[PDB]
Amino acid sequence: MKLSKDTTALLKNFATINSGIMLKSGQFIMTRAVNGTTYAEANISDVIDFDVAIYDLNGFLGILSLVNDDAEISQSEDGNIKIADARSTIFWPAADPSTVVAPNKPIPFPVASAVTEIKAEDLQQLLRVSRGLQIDTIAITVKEGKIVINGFNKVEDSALTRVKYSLTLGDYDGENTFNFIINMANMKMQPGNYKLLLWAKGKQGAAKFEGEHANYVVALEADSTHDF
Amino acid sequence: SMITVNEKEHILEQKYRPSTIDECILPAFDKETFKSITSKGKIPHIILHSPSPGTGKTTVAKALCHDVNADMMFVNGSDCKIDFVRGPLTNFASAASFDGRQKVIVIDEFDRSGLAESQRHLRSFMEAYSSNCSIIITANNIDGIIKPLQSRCRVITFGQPTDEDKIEMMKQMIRRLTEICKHEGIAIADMKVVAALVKKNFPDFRKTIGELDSYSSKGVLDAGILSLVTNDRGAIDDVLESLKNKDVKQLRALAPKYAADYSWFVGKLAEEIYSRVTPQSIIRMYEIVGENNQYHGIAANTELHLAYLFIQLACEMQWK
Amino acid sequence: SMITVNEKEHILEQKYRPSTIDECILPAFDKETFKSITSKGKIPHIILHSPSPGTGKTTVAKALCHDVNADMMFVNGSDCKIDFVRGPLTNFASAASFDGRQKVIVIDEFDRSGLAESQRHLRSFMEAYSSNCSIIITANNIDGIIKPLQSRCRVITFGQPTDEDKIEMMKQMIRRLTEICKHEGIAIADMKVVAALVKKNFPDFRKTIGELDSYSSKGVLDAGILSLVTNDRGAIDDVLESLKNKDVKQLRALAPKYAADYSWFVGKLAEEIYSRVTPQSIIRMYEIVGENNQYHGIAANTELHLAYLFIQLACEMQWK
Amino acid sequence: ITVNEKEHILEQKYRPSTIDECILPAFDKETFKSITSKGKIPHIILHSPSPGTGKTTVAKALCHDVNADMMFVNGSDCKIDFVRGPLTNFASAASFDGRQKVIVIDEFDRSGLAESQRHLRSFMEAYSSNCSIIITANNIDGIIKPLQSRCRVITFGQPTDEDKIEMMKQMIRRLTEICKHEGIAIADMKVVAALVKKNFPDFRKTIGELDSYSSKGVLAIDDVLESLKNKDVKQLRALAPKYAADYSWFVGKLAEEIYSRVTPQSIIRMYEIVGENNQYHGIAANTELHLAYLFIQLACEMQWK
Amino acid sequence: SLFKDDIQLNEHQVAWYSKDWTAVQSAADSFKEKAENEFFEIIGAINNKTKCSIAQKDYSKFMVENALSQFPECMPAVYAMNLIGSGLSDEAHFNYLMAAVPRGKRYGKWAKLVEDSTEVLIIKLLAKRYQVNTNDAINYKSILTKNGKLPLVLKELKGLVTDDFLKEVTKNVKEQKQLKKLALEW
DNA sequence: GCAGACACTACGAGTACATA
DNA sequence: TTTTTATGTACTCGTAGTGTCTGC
Ligand SMILES: Nc1ncnc2c1ncn2[C@@H]1O[C@H](COP(=O)(O)OP(=O)(O)O)[C@@H](O)[C@H]1O
Ligand SMILES: [Mg+2]
Ligand SMILES: [Mg+2]
Ligand SMILES: [Mg+2]
Repeated sequence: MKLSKDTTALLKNFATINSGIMLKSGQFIMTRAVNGTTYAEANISDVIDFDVAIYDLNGFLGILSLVNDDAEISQSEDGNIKIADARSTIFWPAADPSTVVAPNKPIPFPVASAVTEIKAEDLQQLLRVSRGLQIDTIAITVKEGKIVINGFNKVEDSALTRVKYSLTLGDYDGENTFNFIINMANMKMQPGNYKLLLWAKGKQGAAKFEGEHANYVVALEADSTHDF
Repeated sequence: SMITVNEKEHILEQKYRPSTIDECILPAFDKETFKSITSKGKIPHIILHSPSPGTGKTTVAKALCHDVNADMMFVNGSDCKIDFVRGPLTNFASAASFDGRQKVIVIDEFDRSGLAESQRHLRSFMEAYSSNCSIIITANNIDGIIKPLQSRCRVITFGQPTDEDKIEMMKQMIRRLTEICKHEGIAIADMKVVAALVKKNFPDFRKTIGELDSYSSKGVLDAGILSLVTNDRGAIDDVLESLKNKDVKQLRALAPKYAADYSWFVGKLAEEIYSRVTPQSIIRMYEIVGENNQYHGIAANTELHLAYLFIQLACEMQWK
Repeated sequence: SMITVNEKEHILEQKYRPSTIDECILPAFDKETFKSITSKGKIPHIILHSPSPGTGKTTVAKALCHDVNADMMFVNGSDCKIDFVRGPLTNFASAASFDGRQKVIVIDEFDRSGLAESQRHLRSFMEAYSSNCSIIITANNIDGIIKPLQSRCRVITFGQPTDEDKIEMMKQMIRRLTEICKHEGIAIADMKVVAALVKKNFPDFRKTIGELDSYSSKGVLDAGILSLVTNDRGAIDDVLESLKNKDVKQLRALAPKYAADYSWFVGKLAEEIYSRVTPQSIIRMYEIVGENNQYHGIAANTELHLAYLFIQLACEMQWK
Repeated sequence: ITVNEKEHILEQKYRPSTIDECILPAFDKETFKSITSKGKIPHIILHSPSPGTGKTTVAKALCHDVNADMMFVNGSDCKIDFVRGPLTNFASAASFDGRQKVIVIDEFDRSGLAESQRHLRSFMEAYSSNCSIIITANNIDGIIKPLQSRCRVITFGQPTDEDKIEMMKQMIRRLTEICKHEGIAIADMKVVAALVKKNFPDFRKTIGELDSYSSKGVLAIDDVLESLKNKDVKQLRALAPKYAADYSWFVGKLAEEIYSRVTPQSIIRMYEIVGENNQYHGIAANTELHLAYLFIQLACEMQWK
Repeated sequence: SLFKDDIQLNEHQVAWYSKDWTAVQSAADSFKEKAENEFFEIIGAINNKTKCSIAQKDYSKFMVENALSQFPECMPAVYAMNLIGSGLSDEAHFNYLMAAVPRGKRYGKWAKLVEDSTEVLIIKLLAKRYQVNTNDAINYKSILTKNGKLPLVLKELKGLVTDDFLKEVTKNVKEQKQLKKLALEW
């Protein structure tokens, strides 16, 4: 099998979720944070022709950056990984799929509860600002029938009170009150526009980011509030 | 059957580790106190400490989370340094369990000295996240848990059963072993050997199983295997007789014979002289053997140091 | 042969280290208990401890892995500090053995005090990786292995053969030595000298070979070499004579002479004074030597601690 | 006879080059030649205990006579991480010249060395082809058993009445030739044979004695002993931490020099007092303090002028 | 210093408001002030037979043990706690001493040796050079001083005084005075 | 192309612990 | 009127020096 700068790209991303990854034969890759805070899944170009466990995902993505695009990835006769570049050959380990934290099946979202979208451009403006503004916690609520995001700094106001930042996401059509609170630490997804499906049942709830390329599902936090 | 098998493993004291809280062999009040919890449906903070290993702590930690359907994160205590708490443990605890499950962090074997600072950072953490998430701690030695942490936890103390519980718990293990035998294909010719395994290393139910593993070499426990478990390799009659007669040439000769396992022989001696000698000579024989035992292993020539015990005895010991 | 030769080395007690578990000279039940394992085809956690050196522990550790076709990693205990476990040992154990082999980590000579914390981190590790991978530990002194680790392991205890095994095992070594001689080109004129080597330092099969090296100076073992091996001194006359005469300058001088094997010299002393002194001075000489023996090996300067024995004797020992 | 012509101390520049030059008794010289015969060296421990016998010399020799690539290291300096870094960097390394690598450790029967000695158990085995170790000891028991197992333990000294006369003849003939080289003059030939008889087993002393009449070119336990006479504490209490280092040696030099300087019935007590203090050393938590308790015990009961 | 009306701000305000953390650093460092060690309150409790005030505090078995070693009257019970000290409750160790050392009094001064650290140098530099230990290194100094004046030996060896070696001998600028002294009168 | 900015490494200082 | 033993190991903090990724 052969991996493309497009997919080597989508993986450096799943490295910010789990240091390792489980990939089974196919066009589809999933991973989940060890502590279950984040779940990613995607369908890909390059085709995955054998199963394997990768303990180091980000360091092997580092070693595949040193060969040519034409390089042929195969299971090694000796069961590890052989990367054959044209003039060269590299040997990288496999761990057993016990020490890498795989989800079982590709967790399907429920019927959503509310839905909005976000433009690629406006994701940039959030992440990039959070650093400066020290926005470590954000909240999706409604304002004037129009859903806004809100940045806060949780250490400064533990209460999510002085809202340091806000971005209006689109019109809110239905009728419900909600404050969903997401830890900036779980936002691991790559940039671009996402359809946003969030769901809540009492002390239940979750937020799915549906991208063009891969899907992302992020846990809410416990002070999150709503009637649904 | 009623027993759990992990079937993903061969090591047998780990193949049979209990799935639920009912399977665990526990003192009366300790079981009751756990069933109670599994009821309330939410788990408080809990410390489970041995200090004798293999009493079920790390099993019950995993158990409780199962019986409550916890959303659980298991952690090696010694891997649990401070920045671990800060990043992953804190992410986990701040995460909304979205299917409405108790979040529980099991920190196994947390009693290392080095982890003090991590445990300190933890003291304000367990308070901030107490609504969402709770912590179960396992330790061999409590004093390695800073006091402020024992305040915050229900401290349950394993392996100190009452005289009544010991007897009952053992009886429960003999049955539990028997049912393992049925499962593994080991056949029991004499039951006395299953009982003797349980009694021999009691407090610890792990080595109690892995002792059954290694005495099953031949696939049967017969009254022969019983000899090794209880092991008395003994005929001490030759020494006892020479001590009565207060001679040396004979004692001096027997010393190099028992130089082999001194630890065992000293036992079989204290055992059989205790009955055969006078009451105030009993208080002495312990002073005499007890001292000889202490300094063994400092003693250069074991054979000689054994002779010195024989002379010491023949002189002061008295009986008919 | 039937014998293994490493041929990459000259040091001869290491050229002949047994390849398989059958080659090893072991007590009845200990062999049986290992053959049993090599059968099940998977290895449990095992602790192998002497405390007399060169009984076969570190050989049997390597042996078992061979007879099972383990995928093995060998480690110096003292190099085994905590961050070692964390990085390499943990990488290894988490690695899928892809050709379907048992993974086994042999941690040789793990009984240092300093390694306590590493052994503690290990207690939760051996449980997490128990399906894939197991640990074999070698130690001279058990008490240097934290109890929670002895719970997790099958603890097999070397060098305490039964009266029966000793005799058998020795017989096996006399044959094993003979076959080494054939191989090295040493010729045996009198067999009594091969038997005497084995008996002389028994528990320890290493110095037992390296004693064969150094008594082969002349390339034949004749009844002359037999004299040196069985030799000892017996010449305790110089000390006995100086003790009668109750002088010091002489005794004080003899001390550094016997400082070499104290354990032997104390024996030959108790043996030969027992006949040459009065009956109530016999009860004292044991108290005097018995005590001196106990504290040896605590004693800093062995030579001086030997002088202190001589003075003690010359004063209280009274006899003709 | 060998001379190392860049060195300033007698005993260091006249150190015997070969296993021959050394003055030893019978089974000693045989057993050494028998060893160098095989051209590869086993593990070896050498011990006197009567010092100045050639321990440290015979080691550098056995190496020489095997064309061994030899790393000499003092025991006192052989800490745990010394072993880890260099001594391992050494025995792990293959040699261009394809010789045997050998590590001499002089006087390894010191104290803190204890945990190091345990590191070696599994080291001396792990490079057992490349290299081997020669260990020097004044007291054996100060070498943990699992090392004594790995090593061939040869034990020096105690020559026959015959060896005596021949050795004494050798040493005298040897000193002469040194005087020739150094430009020291021999006025009488009974002064030479005095020196050899005087301190006999100790040839190092006897060469050290000679480096002290040599201003012309022709032929320290005092601090403690003085404080013990004076029966004071402030001074004794101060000296304790000084000798806390090698306790085993100090106790020897004490029993040696008090035996002459104290009364006869006080000799029987000093042994009871030091003999006991010696026994329990190594059980004793604070070695420095346990040494103080010896000083006090002595100053009180020891009586003399 | 312009503007000439600035309500002189304290050392700290200047630092913090302007944000140069090295000023903040000299400022904080100002509070360094490090001593503590109430050890003698425990020790004096054991001498003068008073109220414990312990296990709430940090006890040094070694401090106590050693402090008491100053006085010959205590030794029997300091010694006892030596052979037997390891494996006694930090508290047990304190309960013993209290039940052991009978009288009470002590004034301060502990015993230390005289170090001619000229002479300490010469001995460690022989010990290093020849890879021999200290007691022999001694014999060395004597037969050199006695014969050969050892200026030569001091001359050849001075080359390595490596300033790190100096870190082993004494602790201060007296060290930098030696650096020069061995480089001098040979 | 560089210079600037961010992230990850390592060493030094401090601290605490256990065995001798 | 006081005042710090030796040897090994582990965790955390702080900073400074190294890198790579990025922006005229
Ligand atoms: N057997 C010997 N023959 C010749 N010289 C000797 C002998 N033993 C010791 N010496 C003298 O002692 C010096 C070194 O002694 P050394 O081997 O260090 O004794 P030790 O090992 O007992 O400390 C040598 O320079 C040597 O001249
Ligand atoms: Mg456990
Ligand atoms: Mg070994
Ligand atoms: Mg020497």
